[PDB]
Amino acid sequence: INYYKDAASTSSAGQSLSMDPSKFTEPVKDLMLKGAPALN
Amino acid sequence: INYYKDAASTSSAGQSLSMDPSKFTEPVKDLMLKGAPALN
Amino acid sequence: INYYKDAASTSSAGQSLSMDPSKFTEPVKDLMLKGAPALN
Amino acid sequence: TVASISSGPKHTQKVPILTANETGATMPVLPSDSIETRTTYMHFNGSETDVECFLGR
Amino acid sequence: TVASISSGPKHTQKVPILTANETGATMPVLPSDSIETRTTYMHFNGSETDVECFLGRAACVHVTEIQNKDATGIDNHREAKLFNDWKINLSSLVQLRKKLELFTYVRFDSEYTILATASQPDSANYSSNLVVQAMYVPPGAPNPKEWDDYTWQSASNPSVFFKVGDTSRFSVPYVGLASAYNCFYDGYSHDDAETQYGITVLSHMGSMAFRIVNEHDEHKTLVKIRVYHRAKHVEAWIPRAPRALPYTSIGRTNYPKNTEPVIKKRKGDIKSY
Amino acid sequence: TVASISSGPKHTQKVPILTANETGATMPVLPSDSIETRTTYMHFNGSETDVECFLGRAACVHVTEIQNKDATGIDNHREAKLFNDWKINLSSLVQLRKKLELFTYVRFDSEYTILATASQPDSANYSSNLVVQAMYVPPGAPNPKEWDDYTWQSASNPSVFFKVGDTSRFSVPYVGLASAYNCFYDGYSHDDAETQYGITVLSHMGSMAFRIVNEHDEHKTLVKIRVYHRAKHVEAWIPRAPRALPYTSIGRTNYPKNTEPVIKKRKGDIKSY
Amino acid sequence: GLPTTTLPGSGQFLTTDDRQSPSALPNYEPTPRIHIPGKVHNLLEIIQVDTLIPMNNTHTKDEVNSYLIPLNANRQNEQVFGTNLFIGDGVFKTTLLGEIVQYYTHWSGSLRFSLMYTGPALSSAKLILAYTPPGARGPQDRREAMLGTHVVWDIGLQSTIVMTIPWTSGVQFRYTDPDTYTSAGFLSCWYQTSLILPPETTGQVYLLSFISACPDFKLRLMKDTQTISQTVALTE
Amino acid sequence: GLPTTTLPGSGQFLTTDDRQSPSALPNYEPTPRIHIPGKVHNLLEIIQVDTLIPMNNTH
Amino acid sequence: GLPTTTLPGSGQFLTTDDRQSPSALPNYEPTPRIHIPGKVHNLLEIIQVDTLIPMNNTH
Amino acid sequence: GYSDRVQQITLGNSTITTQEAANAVVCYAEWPEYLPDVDASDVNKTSKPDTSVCRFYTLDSKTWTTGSKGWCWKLPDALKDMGVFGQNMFFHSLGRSGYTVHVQCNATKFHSGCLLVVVIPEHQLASHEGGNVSVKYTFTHPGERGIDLSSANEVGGPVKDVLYNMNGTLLGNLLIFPHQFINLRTNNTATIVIPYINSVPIDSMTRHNNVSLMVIPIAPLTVPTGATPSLPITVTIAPMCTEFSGIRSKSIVPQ
Ligand SMILES: Cc1cc(CCCCCOc2ccc(C3=NCCO3)cc2)on1
Ligand SMILES: Cc1cc(CCCCCOc2ccc(C3=NCCO3)cc2)on1
Repeated sequence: INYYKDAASTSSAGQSLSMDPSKFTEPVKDLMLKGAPALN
Repeated sequence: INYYKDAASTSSAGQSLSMDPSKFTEPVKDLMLKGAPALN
Repeated sequence: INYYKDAASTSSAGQSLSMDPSKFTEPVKDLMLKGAPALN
Repeated sequence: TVASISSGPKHTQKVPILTANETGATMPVLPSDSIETRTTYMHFNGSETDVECFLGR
Repeated sequence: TVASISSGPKHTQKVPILTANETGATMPVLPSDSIETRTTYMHFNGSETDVECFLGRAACVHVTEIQNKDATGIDNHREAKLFNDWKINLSSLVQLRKKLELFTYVRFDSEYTILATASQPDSANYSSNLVVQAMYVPPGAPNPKEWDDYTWQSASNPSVFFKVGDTSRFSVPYVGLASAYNCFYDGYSHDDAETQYGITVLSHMGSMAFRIVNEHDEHKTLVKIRVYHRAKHVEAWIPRAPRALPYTSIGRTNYPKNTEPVIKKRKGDIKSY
Repeated sequence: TVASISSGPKHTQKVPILTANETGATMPVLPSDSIETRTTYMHFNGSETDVECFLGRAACVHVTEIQNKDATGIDNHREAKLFNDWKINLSSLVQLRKKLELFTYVRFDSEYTILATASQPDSANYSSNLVVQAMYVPPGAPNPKEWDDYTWQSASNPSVFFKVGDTSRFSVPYVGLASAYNCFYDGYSHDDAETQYGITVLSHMGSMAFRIVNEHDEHKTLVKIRVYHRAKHVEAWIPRAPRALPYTSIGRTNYPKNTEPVIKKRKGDIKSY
Repeated sequence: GLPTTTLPGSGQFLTTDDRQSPSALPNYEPTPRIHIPGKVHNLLEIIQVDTLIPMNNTHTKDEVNSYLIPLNANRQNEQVFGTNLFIGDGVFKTTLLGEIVQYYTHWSGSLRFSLMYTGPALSSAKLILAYTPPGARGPQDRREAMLGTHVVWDIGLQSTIVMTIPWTSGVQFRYTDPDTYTSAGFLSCWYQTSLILPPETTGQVYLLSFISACPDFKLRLMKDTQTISQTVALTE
Repeated sequence: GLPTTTLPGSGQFLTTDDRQSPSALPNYEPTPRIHIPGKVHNLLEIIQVDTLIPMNNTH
Repeated sequence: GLPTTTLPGSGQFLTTDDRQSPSALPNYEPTPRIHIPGKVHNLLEIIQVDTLIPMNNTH
Repeated sequence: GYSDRVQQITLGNSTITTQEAANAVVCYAEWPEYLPDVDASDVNKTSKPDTSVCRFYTLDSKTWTTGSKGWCWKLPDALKDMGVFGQNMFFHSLGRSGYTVHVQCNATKFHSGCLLVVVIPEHQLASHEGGNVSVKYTFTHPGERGIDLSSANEVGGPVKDVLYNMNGTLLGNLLIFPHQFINLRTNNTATIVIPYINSVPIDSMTRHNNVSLMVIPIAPLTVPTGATPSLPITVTIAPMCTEFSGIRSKSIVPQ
């Protein structure tokens, strides 16, 4: 129950439960498959 | 939920969301169209 | 919502909205019509 | 609720303003019995003159 | 909502930017009438510029002070600040005043908050909790004369009792006699030759009176009252030019003589940046 | 969810453990690519590492102090701590700072808690409950000059009044001018040759000002204000390397000269355990 | 009895909170509303009405004359006036727009700047108005000025010209109190050809200038105005 | 335990507010009402009865 | 008036609790979000990127 | 061939023609109308003299010269003596009215000058004394003569400083009030229709003026060479939808 009118006044947000490290761990242009050779 | 009986005791009103500047910006008797000459 | 068991403990009563001055303003035995003569 | 109704000139045999106070009544005479009036509404209920309100603070 | 639409080159006989200001209108010209624009959206509603919002926060409207001390031998309680009052009015403190006078007539319910804090100037001991009584005294009511008169019985007059250090809060419906409160009034109370001119004649909303309920201790205690006012359910008509010169009086428009130029003089030419 | 799957002997032409790190990727290698594993489940969600959780607890962001004393003959209230202010900022205290600067841009609503406690250094008597007023003074607002200026009327500026010893709490929406707050800014406010460099130019969010509402008692009272800040509704972009050296200034990245080696030297060889 | 816990902030008074309160006057009936022309709902409604700018600020005490921008007959190539666009300060500051902007911390949007010509009907003139977006200096000559937002105004039957300063900005809000990072540009005006008076006529002619906000405009984060202060409470 | 916040005005006594209170005499039974002529409901009922004006105030 | 009882812990400030608060800036409209590459949601996302180890610590 | 430019207003037994108008303003976009019952309070039937009061009265003329500061008239005061409008005014307890205001000033295509014609609802004047000095009655009831802002301060009178609108606000912002300019080069008249604006349904016509009409030179008058250096300005005003109520003995007002 929100007792207040504005959105800033609500409690903390709830877990992204998004999670996708590939923008950080695999930003390569041509896709690399694990097990296939790195450099062909 | 109002806890009180009288109307003065309720919280602030809620946004007019009315908004019509023409009583102030265009109080002319004969309607002016933008693009048409001001004085004919 | 009454939180208490006894009737004395409830808040103020609410407007009679009864209003009938005739017991005070016209307690005459034979009915008087405005416009007709007072004493016939 | 109307506070006053519209009323115009009168030339009658029916005079609501002559009474006999000896009777003990207060006859319910209104502005419109003796002048020409226009309609107006009450806009009011008499809420704050209820005896519950009068003795209730 | 679009804030700007896309618009391209123009070579017309239809010129929206030439107008005649003598007419009194402000023609609704937009960026896209005179340059080439791209679409953009507003992303905004204008929520916080609603008059309910503009006049709806608490503003300090009055600071007064009363003291708790032995009234023994005081010939004039009112004068000893044994209790004090306030000739209700909203124009005495001038921050909120400039805001309201942007409009001619205004209608609203009031929510009052009253903060009361105590001060003990003369080196002291134990302060026993003081309870303030604020009572509303409308026009034609027995004004109180001592700090403990029959008046304070307040059997028909709303009064609130709260503790110094705390705050009291309650809300009063729009008590104006007309349909709106006049922020301005170019009239008199009657056609006399010497009667006051202004609103003060119009805005006699009675005074508010404060006192401490406690009897006196051995030391003296200064209690300073601050009244805050918040408009709720606001309705405002007829905008006016904002106040430029300083204020001199509650209820008159008068400005001080040999005031200073209110428009900042350029350091340079008309041509200067 | 499985944390590890079961995997057995391998004799392949398909080697997941040989990669080329020059590419910039971190290939997702697992225990089961190089030893024989058994199934096991995660039993865990990673709840408490969510950025909302990481930045979502109150941190002390500021400690200031004001005193209640007779202002009689004080030529500079600000200077007597008759009231004081704070040039709002979140980078002054450095525990919360290292946490935020793990990201480049951050967007969130703030919840402030303000604790105020009193101290009476000079042997004293009865302390009358002091009420603090915190008022937000945004850029381009009449800065206050005495501890009881018209400014404190605060008719349009949000202010909170609470008691010393208590706490005040309220929450302010994300007030940034852009889409996010810059944790870093490699720019200037304009292309001048001597204008400051950093964020300080970007992060001028105005100051907050505190005062005691009470007049003075016979003794003096020190009130020390602690502001706590909790981010709610957090959004963070572009992770960066954590801060290694100590901080020297609000808003610049500068580290102190002749600082000490931050990597612990081995007591022994490279070969040591 | 229901169990409760009180949180931090209990008992505080925040002048901006909005809650219910007991009415001191239970059951009172307010006066009926009657109709009054002119109701205002948003300050955004009124900042679109244009008002005069004391552009000619060069005087030494406030005078009707600082509203008048003078024009000289027969000058060529030269500059009529210049100003930066800090709407919360300087020329703009006393105008209704300037005056309202000052109740808020941030503004964004387009401005409408118009000039109404007041010279004899038998005279003629061509002026150029130029808006210079942030990043360059106030233009120093028309050549410089004409490379940015500009309108050649031809003085005619139609007496006023409405120039718009379209919102040109990286950051989506600027500060109303003048700030660098957040600065908006310059506005200048020059003779395009030149003012020419008819025979039997002489002297200076003046332009009146107005400012109002486009429907585009946004103002946010209310605060207190530097435009009004006081030293003791007023009395009756 | 449900989390609450108290507002300004807590603890005040406003002589005009209208709320519930515990009864000091739990379970007590008031005397029955009997009929009495003359009940008044509004002060507006009675100000319509006319009364004499001391017009000749000169004494 | 509804009867209440306050529990132990009333009035405490726990830096880790998560509740509602009044907004100081009623009705204010925040700047629109635009898109920015790189959003992080969990610290678990970033500790999977490898970084260099100063293994040769002997200096 | 209708132009914004030519106009005819016929009201009662009087007609005005202008061949050089600049549209007309209707305050707050509302046209004068009678008092509806739903808004009524006084129970009295009102009197609506119609055509005998709703006609055009031309006040005495003013003279714009290079030194003029501006003039100010109050309504209904300015008309307190015009024909039956005025009689009705002194004879009823309450009255109500809207007006058509037509300000006239013609010159030639060699003159320059520009007047602001503005209507200010509830124009409460300031005392030039400062403090809380009041402005006596007579001073705010100049009658058809109006107030001449270039006249000298008098005692008990209002301040007459133009950059401050006679009340502590700047001349430049008067444009927020219904107004129209007369720019010799464009315009030769200004016309404003004023609906009745008050916080009560009907009021006293003598103790309270509800609008001040103000004509202020802003771009100074500049006449052609060796022309006479001045032009007359004439103000003609017509009550419209007038209603009077509460008839009796006939008010006696100061001075
Ligand atoms: C214009 C304008 C508007 C106002 C405000 C009018 C408010 C009505 C009267 O105000 C009060 C104040 C206090 C109390 C009160 N009752 C118990 C304690 O205080 C009641 C009404 O004043 N001028
Ligand atoms: C990066 C970064 C983020 C922040 C925090 C910005 C917070 C916005 C402004 O903060 C306040 C603080 C106090 C108040 C306040 N109003 C009434 C009392 O305190 C309002 C806004 O600072 N730097």
